Amino acid sequence: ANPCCSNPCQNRGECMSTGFDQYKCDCTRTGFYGENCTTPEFLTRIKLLLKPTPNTVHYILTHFKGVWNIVNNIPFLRSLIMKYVLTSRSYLIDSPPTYNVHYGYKSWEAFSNLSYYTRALPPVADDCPTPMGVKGNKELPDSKEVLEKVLLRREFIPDPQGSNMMFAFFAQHFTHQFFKTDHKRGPGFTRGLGHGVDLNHIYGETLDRQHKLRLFKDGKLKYQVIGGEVYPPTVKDTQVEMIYPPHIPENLQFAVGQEVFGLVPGLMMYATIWLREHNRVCDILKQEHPEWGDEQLFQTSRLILIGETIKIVIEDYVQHLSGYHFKLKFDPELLFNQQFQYQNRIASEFNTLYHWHPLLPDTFNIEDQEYSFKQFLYNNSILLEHGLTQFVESFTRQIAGRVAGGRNVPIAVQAVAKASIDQSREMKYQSLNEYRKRFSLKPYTSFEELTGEKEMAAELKALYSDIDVMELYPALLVEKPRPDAIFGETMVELGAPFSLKGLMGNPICSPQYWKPSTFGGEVGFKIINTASIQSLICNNVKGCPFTSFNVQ
Amino acid sequence: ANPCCSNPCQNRGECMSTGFDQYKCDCTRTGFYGENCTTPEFLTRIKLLLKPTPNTVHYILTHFKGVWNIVNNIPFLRSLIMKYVLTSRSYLIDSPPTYNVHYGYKSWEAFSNLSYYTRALPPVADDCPTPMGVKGNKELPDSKEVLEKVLLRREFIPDPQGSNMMFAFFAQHFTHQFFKTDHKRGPGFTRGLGHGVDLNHIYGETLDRQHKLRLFKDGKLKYQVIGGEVYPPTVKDTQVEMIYPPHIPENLQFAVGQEVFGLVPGLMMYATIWLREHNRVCDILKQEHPEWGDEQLFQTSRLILIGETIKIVIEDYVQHLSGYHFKLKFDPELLFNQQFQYQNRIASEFNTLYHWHPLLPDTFNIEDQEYSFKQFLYNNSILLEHGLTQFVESFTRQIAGRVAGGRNVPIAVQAVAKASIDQSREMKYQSLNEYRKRFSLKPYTSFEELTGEKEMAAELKALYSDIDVMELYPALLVEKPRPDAIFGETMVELGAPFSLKGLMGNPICSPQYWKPSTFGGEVGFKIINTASIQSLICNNVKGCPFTSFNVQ
Ligand code: COH
Ligand code: COH
Ligand SMILES: *[C@@H]1O[C@H](CO)[C@@H](O[C@@H]2O[C@H](CO)[C@@H](O)[C@H](O)[C@H]2NC(C)=O)[C@H](O)[C@H]1NC(C)=O
Ligand SMILES: *[C@@H]1O[C@H](CO)[C@@H](O[C@@H]2O[C@H](CO)[C@@H](O)[C@H](O)[C@H]2NC(C)=O)[C@H](O)[C@H]1NC(C)=O
Ligand SMILES: CCCCC/C=C\[C@H](C)/C=C\C/C=C\C/C=C\CCCC(=O)O
Ligand SMILES: CCCCC/C=C\[C@H](C)/C=C\C/C=C\C/C=C\CCCC(=O)O
Ligand SMILES: CCCCCCCCO[C@@H]1O[C@H](CO)[C@@H](O)[C@H](O)[C@H]1O
Ligand SMILES: *[C@@H]1O[C@H](CO)[C@@H](O)[C@H](O)[C@H]1NC(C)=O
Ligand SMILES: *[C@@H]1O[C@H](CO)[C@@H](O)[C@H](O)[C@H]1NC(C)=O
Ligand SMILES: *[C@@H]1O[C@H](CO)[C@@H](O)[C@H](O)[C@H]1NC(C)=O
Ligand SMILES: *[C@@H]1O[C@H](CO)[C@@H](O)[C@H](O)[C@H]1NC(C)=O
Repeated sequence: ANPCCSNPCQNRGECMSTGFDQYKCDCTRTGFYGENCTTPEFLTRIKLLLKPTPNTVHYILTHFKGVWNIVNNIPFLRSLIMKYVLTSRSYLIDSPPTYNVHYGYKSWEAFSNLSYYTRALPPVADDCPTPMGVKGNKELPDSKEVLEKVLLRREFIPDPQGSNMMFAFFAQHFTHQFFKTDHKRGPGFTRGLGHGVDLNHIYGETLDRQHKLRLFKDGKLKYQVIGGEVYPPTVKDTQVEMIYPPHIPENLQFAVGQEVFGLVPGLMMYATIWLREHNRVCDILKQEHPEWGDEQLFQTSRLILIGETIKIVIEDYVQHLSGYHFKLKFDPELLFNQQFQYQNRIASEFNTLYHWHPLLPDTFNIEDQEYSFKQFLYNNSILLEHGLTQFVESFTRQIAGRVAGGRNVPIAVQAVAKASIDQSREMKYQSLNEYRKRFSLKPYTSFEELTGEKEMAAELKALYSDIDVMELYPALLVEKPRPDAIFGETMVELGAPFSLKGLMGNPICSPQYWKPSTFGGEVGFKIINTASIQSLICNNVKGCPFTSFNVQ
Repeated sequence: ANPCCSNPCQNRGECMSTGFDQYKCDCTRTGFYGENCTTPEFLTRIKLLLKPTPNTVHYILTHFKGVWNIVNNIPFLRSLIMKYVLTSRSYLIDSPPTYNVHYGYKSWEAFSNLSYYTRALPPVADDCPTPMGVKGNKELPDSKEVLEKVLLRREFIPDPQGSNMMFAFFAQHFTHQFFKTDHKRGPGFTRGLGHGVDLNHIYGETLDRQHKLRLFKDGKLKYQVIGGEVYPPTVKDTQVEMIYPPHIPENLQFAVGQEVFGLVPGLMMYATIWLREHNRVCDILKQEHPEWGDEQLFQTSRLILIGETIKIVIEDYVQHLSGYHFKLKFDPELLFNQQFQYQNRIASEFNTLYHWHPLLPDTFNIEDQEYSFKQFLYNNSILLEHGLTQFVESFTRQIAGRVAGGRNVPIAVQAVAKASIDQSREMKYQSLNEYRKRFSLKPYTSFEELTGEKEMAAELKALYSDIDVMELYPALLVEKPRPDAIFGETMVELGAPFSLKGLMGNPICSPQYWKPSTFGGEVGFKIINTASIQSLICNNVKGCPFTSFNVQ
């Protein structure tokens, strides 16, 4: 019945019903006017004609390597370009946040209730005739059918950008601090009330959990020593609740900030590294400040590790994923004379697009062994048997799977892929092409334009009939990749703005935080400003093994 | 022992210990350098030479009435000046917030824990030799002596700006949505987790309380009709928890958003008016949108009432308090091309300065009756006896007390004034002159300069010895007022930046919220942009009695 069901308002105009059979578009500050906000103002037509497409820009950033290495060696210029990268992404995210799974109009409940993931696009109204609004059939195609025909892996498809398992598990570990779906409430709800990079996955979401994980001496976290090596403490020692199957022995129930990180030894590898890093920064700070107590050493270390994480995520992780020859830079000062909101609300669509399970290999290869999924899950004895050094060496060599390009979801996690489809529908997501328009991308005009091939496209066409009815999540995994890239256009163009806010939106990047005294002085500040994935491993893993996010 | 105990860093430099008996000042972006950040950069010397004092600017704003009358009638000019008013206040508030009662250094706990009031100045460290740091005696003077000698009212001193009881109860009602101290935790903690103007004092702080207050028809709040007049519902009917003495009959236990508003009929008067306003706006919205459900009608009305509140607070309330001839303007668009953070954290010092109890008369005069405090408190039968119209007419006629200038705290609330003092100390507030420097005011050099007189000054000198040991709260109430004004310099220069962030920092003032469709279209938008204390009364009180925040 809802007259806004067909999504009539274009260019981020807002639709409002004005009766049972009429609507009105609010074109305020869109740059467009007219009934559906499709008539561009004069300056808008200029800006449209000038603005290059994301595929054009991507080409430039990934070619002319000779030029980029000149640019990278000129501080002033590199800073200027990075400033552009930061601000060109800015306009896409609503901050303060707006919609969520229950609210397709702005409300105080949607703004104030932090238990919701927010929504970049409002949900399709309950009384719309079709799942996408008015287009398509009364029901979407069978999710198991979509999954089997175009998502499940046949042969393992390796990532051509060379992403390795250090990368894959870093992605899983890093993102699971702000993707923490509260399944008791439903898929549109989160337990990550900090809505960003607060490192609750190391320190715990609550004060009570944090205090159970702390040593309360020298700012440090509790730990145990097994075979001369530092690991996290146990559940028995801390009374911290963790998720473990009943057959796991008490001595192998490791306690960390995030309750699910006992799921896979890969997560536990990173939890151990970051635990070691915290206590390392504690030693440095105590050295610098013998007059400091446990509480301040702890708090200042946590601020520094938040810094290191953002540093590493931008200059190593995102740097690898982007494929750019331009060297990204973590530098909060670049936004100080710009308009920017130092806040963030985690979007449901950010969670959804980040289900990068094709990354996972068919086996996990550590030293000379090849563990199946079944052997790998919930088995930290693997970590104890081989050690961190061997883990890093092995995972740095093992190639991860390609995410875009279709048919590369391992069958071991087919239930997760199927739920991504089912839960996206349950949360009433708009169509793929609605999300492309929301992020300034041209809508795809056929399934072949979407995939770049003919077989999966034909299968998708038999299932969905209309390209305007194609769904966001499956589309992301079948999209035509950029040339020799891990991702297609949609993943990058949706992911970048969400990411930007999560990283630069952190309070430590704001002017009142970004100064040496926040971090215990110039020594603490320098730990943030020199962090890299390589120094993280080198300082905290015996033998200082070489590491990287790509295979060699 | 802490080397930062003497507050050595000037001009908002941050102090950090570097050993047991050494410190370092972080002068980053202060405009100053050198050991205590007192050596001004070149651009700083210039801005210093140009920037006029607050007493000078205030003179200009409260004189040249003829000139202001020209300016007020030139839309472009009036807008431009309000823009400066808004932005000249910005640089004073930390946003994202920094300190709180437990953290004198920046930390994730202080940033993230919303149960704290934030702090404009860090607390004095526990191990400082004196309450103010290093100056003064081992203990501050007896709070009872300070209270009795310079705060307690002898004769009622009327406010020369003509503030009335409509103003006083509006102040109490409005501020008590974000000053809501959690006494179970301590004075530095709040129950107002929204930290601003969310109208939880009407709608309830929690969802469960909100649902108990709602009718779930037509977006409306529950109400009762007594003698043909609309009042809040009862505790018996709603199961909403309220604070009442045991002797209060069930028919008189009104249930409203804020649990303490049964305290005085003055608060209940405003609770009734806003209840009436919410349901009135529901009627208007239902007319515009017959297709809307209860939930959207409720949520949109709440957003509109948030809008009206901020409008009335700026253009009537702050307009009256300021004494300015320039006509202030509520217009979010004025900040859209400015750097500004749409967020707020309620400061402890803001709470402290807003204890405006000298406002209160010795008796409350309604029609021909005169109620004592004992007769007035927790007595809603007074509201029923006289009705809202008579309340408005009476409170519009009765003069309120002057707040600065000393000796005008009503004795009936002396226990509250003594607690303001004792709790400021318990929260380890820094000295008056420290807070003055923090807000770019010149420190006082004697008690006579503070008071502008000789008697109270001599009393204060015998108590405190050193002006640098004078405390913030008592100073506010004994301070020399502006000429025929209600407040002294310190009250205004501290209150304005806090107030600014609370009002303009609201999400509905952000670009993505500030458009007609947020408020149900142009009709809802207009309700916000035409609101006034007079229209609030006229739309909701029988007879449309004249009202004002000043006596006529
Ligand atoms: C960063 C990419 C990434 C990787 C490498 C990854 C690696 C793996 C992995 C191999 C070690 C296995 C067996 C799984 C299995 C799961 N993943 Co991921 N996942 C990943 C991205 C996600 C995201 C994003 C979610 C949603 C998390 C949420 O909402 O809480 C996720 C959720 C899941 C869930 C459901 C969450 C729940 O119900 O609590 C299962 C099961 N998984 N994942
Ligand atoms: C203009 C401001 C204003 C007015 C008119 C006002 C009018 C009155 C009034 C007149 C009938 C009476 C009997 C009181 C009595 C009190 N006020 Co005020 N108060 C006011 C500003 C405040 C502020 C600010 C606080 C602190 C509130 C908090 O933190 O909860 C306050 C707190 C109190 C408290 C302590 C609350 C507690 O301990 O939980 C009492 C008692 N009172 N107040
Ligand atoms: C945020 O929103 C959720 C969803 O409405 C609230 O959860 C509901 O809470 C009520 C009681 O307040 C329960 O009866 C419902 O069963 C809950 N629903 C779900 C889906 O969990 C939640 O309480 C809100 N949080 C806050 C702080 O207001
Ligand atoms: C915000 O800070 C307060 C003060 O530290 C926390 O309250 C304490 O919580 C501990 C552990 O839960 C209790 O044992 C104490 O009794 C509490 N103290 C006080 C003074 O209330 C509060 O839990 C924090 N909030 C969050 C979300 O972490
Ligand atoms: C300041 C630099 C950050 C801004 C990034 C903006 C643009 C970058 C360059 C370009 C491409 C990003 C690649 C993938 C998007 C998905 C997920 C991102 C993962 C990252 C995450 O999880 O946050
Ligand atoms: C956009 C306009 C708002 C900015 C105000 C900034 C400056 C105004 C003009 C000048 C003087 C304000 C007067 C008193 C300060 C105390 C309390 C204020 C009570 C108000 C409150 O409680 O918030
Ligand atoms: C792990 C694969 C499970 C497939 C079971 C369902 C069959 C539908 O998948 C079919 O299989 C082939 C895949 O190579 C493709 O050629 C067909 O296009 C596809 O329709
Ligand atoms: C856009 O406007 C045209 C006429 O201005 C109208 O026919 C059309 O239906 C509108 N769009 C949608 C999706 O309804
Ligand atoms: C757990 O890992 C060990 C290697 O340390 C392996 O021998 C064992 O089979 C694994 N357990 C399961 C149930 O797969
Ligand atoms: C300020 O610096 C001066 C020297 O510039 C020094 O003598 C003094 O001790 C410092 N201030 C304080 C409060 O110590
Ligand atoms: C309450 O107010 C009424 C006036 O309506 C008055 O008669 C009564 O005495 C008051 N009660 C108390 C306890 O003061």
